[PDB]
Amino acid sequence: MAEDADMRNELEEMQRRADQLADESLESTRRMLQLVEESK
Amino acid sequence: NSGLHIIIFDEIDAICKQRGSMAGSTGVHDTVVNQLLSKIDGVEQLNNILVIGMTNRPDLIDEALLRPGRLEVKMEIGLPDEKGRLQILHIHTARMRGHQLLSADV
Repeated sequence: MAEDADMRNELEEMQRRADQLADESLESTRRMLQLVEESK
Repeated sequence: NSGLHIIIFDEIDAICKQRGSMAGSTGVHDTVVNQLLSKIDGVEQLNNILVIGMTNRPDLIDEALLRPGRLEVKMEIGLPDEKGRLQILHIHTARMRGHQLLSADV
């Protein structure tokens, strides 16, 4: 019979999710809370 | 008033081929030719380029890429004759004869 030679492939990526800024925001906010508590 | 820009392709029949002849390329081998054609001679005008191509299978290349205006000067580089051989043998032994490293018999 006729056996297919094989195949070849193509690719199409997608955006990544770093989600790393929120960590810096959370650290900053905790510092906010610490200073706010001390001031009182 | 701009200068000349030279682009030296090589084995130009590895990417450029008759459109529709090849199958199973996933399409990447049929838009490259379109891009190249549209870029060499398009709606905008370019007047400061020079494209050189060299290949061993002249007849496989696309027909739409060889009309005058894109690749005009076509040349064949064939084997030499007796005078050609006498010339070619006289370029590669120039240094030896210079410093007397070549005997007087040859």
